[PDB]
Amino acid sequence: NDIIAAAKRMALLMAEMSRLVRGGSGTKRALIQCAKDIAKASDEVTRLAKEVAKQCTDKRIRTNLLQVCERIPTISTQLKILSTVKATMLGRTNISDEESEQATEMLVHNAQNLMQSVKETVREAEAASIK
Amino acid sequence: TTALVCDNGSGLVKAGFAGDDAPRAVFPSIVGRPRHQGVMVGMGQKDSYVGDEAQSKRGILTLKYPIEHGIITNWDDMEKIWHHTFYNELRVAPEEHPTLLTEAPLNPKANREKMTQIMFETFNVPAMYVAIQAVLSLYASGRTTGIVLDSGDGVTHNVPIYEGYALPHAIMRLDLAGRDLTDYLMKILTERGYSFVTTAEREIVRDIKEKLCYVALDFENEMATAASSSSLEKSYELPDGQVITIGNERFRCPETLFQPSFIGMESAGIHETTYNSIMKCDIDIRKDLYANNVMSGGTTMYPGIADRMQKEITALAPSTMKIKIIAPPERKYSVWIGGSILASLSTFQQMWITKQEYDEAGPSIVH
Amino acid sequence: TTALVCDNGSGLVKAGFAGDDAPRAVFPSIVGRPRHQGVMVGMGQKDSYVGDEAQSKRGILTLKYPIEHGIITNWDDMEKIWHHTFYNELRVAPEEHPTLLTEAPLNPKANREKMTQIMFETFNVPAMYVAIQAVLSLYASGRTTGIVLDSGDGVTHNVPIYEGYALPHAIMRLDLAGRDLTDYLMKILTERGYSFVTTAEREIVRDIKEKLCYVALDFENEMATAASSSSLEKSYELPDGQVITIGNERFRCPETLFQPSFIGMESAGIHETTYNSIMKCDIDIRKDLYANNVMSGGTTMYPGIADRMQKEITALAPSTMKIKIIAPPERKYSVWIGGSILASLSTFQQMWITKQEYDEAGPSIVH
Ligand SMILES: Nc1ncnc2c1ncn2[C@@H]1O[C@H](COP(=O)(O)OP(=O)(O)O)[C@@H](O)[C@H]1O
Ligand SMILES: Nc1ncnc2c1ncn2[C@@H]1O[C@H](COP(=O)(O)OP(=O)(O)O)[C@@H](O)[C@H]1O
Ligand SMILES: [Mg+2]
Ligand SMILES: [Mg+2]
Repeated sequence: NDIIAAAKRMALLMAEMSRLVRGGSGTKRALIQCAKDIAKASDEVTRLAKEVAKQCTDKRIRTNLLQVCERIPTISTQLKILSTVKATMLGRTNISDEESEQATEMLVHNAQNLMQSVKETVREAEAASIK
Repeated sequence: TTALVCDNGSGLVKAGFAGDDAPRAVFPSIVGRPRHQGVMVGMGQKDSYVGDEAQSKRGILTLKYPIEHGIITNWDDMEKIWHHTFYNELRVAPEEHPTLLTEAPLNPKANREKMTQIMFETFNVPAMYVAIQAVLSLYASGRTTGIVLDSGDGVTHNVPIYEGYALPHAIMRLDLAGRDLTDYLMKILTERGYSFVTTAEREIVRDIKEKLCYVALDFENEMATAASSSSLEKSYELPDGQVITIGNERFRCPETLFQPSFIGMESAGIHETTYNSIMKCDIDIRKDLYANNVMSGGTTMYPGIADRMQKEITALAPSTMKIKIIAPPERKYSVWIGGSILASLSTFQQMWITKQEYDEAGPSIVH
Repeated sequence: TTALVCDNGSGLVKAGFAGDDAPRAVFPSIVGRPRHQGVMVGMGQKDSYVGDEAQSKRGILTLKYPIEHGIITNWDDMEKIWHHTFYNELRVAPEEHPTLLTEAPLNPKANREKMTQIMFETFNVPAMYVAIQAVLSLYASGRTTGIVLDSGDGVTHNVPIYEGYALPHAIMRLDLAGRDLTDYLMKILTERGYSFVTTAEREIVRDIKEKLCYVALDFENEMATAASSSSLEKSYELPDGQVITIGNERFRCPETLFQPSFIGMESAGIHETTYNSIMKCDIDIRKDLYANNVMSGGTTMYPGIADRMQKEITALAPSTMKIKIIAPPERKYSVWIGGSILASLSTFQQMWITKQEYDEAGPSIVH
């Protein structure tokens, strides 16, 4: 089941992202690449969720699956943008530690919202696989 | 293999396969559509949110229970409860298991028919049985004699049963409890400035109906001792940081089950409907209905019962007639632990309604 | 090729194509006619100078901000703003690509219609959409919930959004900041013996609002330490070399946004207007408007906030309530970094006002 495979891949990347955000200035390039890799996996979940929805035999489950998966593009796009912002704050000539910490908290929060939407997408995908 | 015990709760629908221990899924059944407009874009939101998530995301919806006075308001929302629950919670297809559904003891026709009929054509179930929630609470309480109390928001009942037959000439249905007790609690916390005038916000009141409220042992002396300086008032904390202090009303609200004068409804109290149903049965049987008074439902988990209920019956009852009140642990799941015993039993597998027999026979099989 | 995000700033109009870094063209909206007689005899100069040239030639012009009280003076100067940005800065025609335009959260009708209508007939864009500046700042903030503060010279706003619905009854419009902070700064800079009452020269005052002003942690105690013999004065330099020494007034001017009594106007401060929007929303949501407080606009980039804002709110807020008010760097471009995410996404490619619908149905259902 390639949605479950993508979701487990995303979880392993999110475990690596968790390790990277606890580091110092040395995790800068790794953190940007991790976010890029997570966004690539989220696009695969969205593509597969639409395909599973097409193959499903009930309008209601299909509608719910389309509703939840359509937020994944906007949140994954915000993760890519917020990663560019955080990149320009790391190593900046004058920047506050409190502002850096709040940017990290926002980035983790956005990742948590993306993961929660994918978690709900998995629940509806499991339900869609019945019919 | 194993059948499914699915209880069509008053509250508080319960679902789990047959046995062994406690229900796998319990949920409040509420649907709420979003009254406000979306600006995040997509829309990316569900058309109506079911529970649990409609109790984790309140105040942006208008919560509507699908069951109103023990009858389904529309099967359009009900079928959606069922579909959501079976598919994205339990993760089961209704065609895999013969099922067990529940109803109320005294309820309007064609509520059990329309249910059975729609559920067979929509979900394509292979076999079904429909049991009343009260009868199942006997098996859960390990007995076959006694008057059974299935008390939920918003229909309570008082059904007398004697080893091992039902007495039809003494059956009582009260619509007095429990959502009207919720609505009354909301009116007397509004009386101390704690405003909860909207449908969704009423749910928080229902949670405060669980924990803070209790049954007084003696009303008149608790009213006296409430006027005394030492506190019976408790300070609650609210999601926006607010502190709510309730005290006098705290023991008044559950007492309503004995005293319907608080509501302003004429319907007789549980005290008197218990007594008046026993004293409508034949003389010899009355002997064994006493001391087999069996409670059930989540609404009987209050402190101060059963020895208020006991003392009130013992005060009206004849001389040296002993009353014991049968209280199971964790009464909210009593009905479900009942259902598990029924659908698992042999030889009663052939007293189910199976799809092939049902096609020729029609809904005349149900009743 | 790609769509174009042009943000109708209060200040400070901002323009740049869809993504990926920072705006291409920014200027402080000023148009200025030449107020002195010519002796160059061609004459060979612009009829009225726009920015940057109207910020390069102060003292020979009369600067006129074309947007005041959040509404534009005339579309005769506004079209000239647009024409200059698209043609002699960006080097583009809107005929090639759909645009994205912005407006204010609360303004008079039919000024968004008239804008949309004039821009379709003059510049002949094939599709358009008009977004409020606050909603776009959600995308930029990385959040799906929170109260959005878009504060520019001269209209600030307070819009609450909850996952991800708008809360209509709680939206607050303050005309309190920022051109009135500029005007107040000019009256207490008059206290240090320099003349700034003239229209062009008012821009120099605005620049001293950017760099020099700072927000005190507590007014009464910063006033205490001002009385000390240890200096609190900072030396500013004026364009022809003059030295202005401001100290006390430096923290007096921003304090105005907490205390409107300094202006002598009657509207309530950011302090109470923050609270009053939360306390007109339903109980369950009130928890999560807290800690998702997002500031925006260039006028909020003082380092004395957010821990002033924190200390003021934390004093009025209930006990043990989550408070996180720290805002993103570079708030002046927040809206634009928002706009880029929106107009690039599907499904909302199909939520633009198309030319075919504009011709057939006019500016129906714009807001
Ligand atoms: N500790 C408690 N004290 C009082 N009421 C309770 C308690 N726990 C649960 N309840 C009530 O139990 C109700 C649910 O009753 P339930 O047993 O589900 O009815 P039913 O048997 O008919 O399905 C809820 O509405 C709730 O108010
Ligand atoms: N460092 C700063 N401190 C305070 N004010 C600033 C600073 N930098 C810019 N500003 C102010 O920001 C204003 C522009 O706000 P802006 O964000 O453009 O409003 P808007 O979002 O509504 O277009 C200017 O008028 C300027 O005075
Ligand atoms: Mg019940
Ligand atoms: Mg703005």
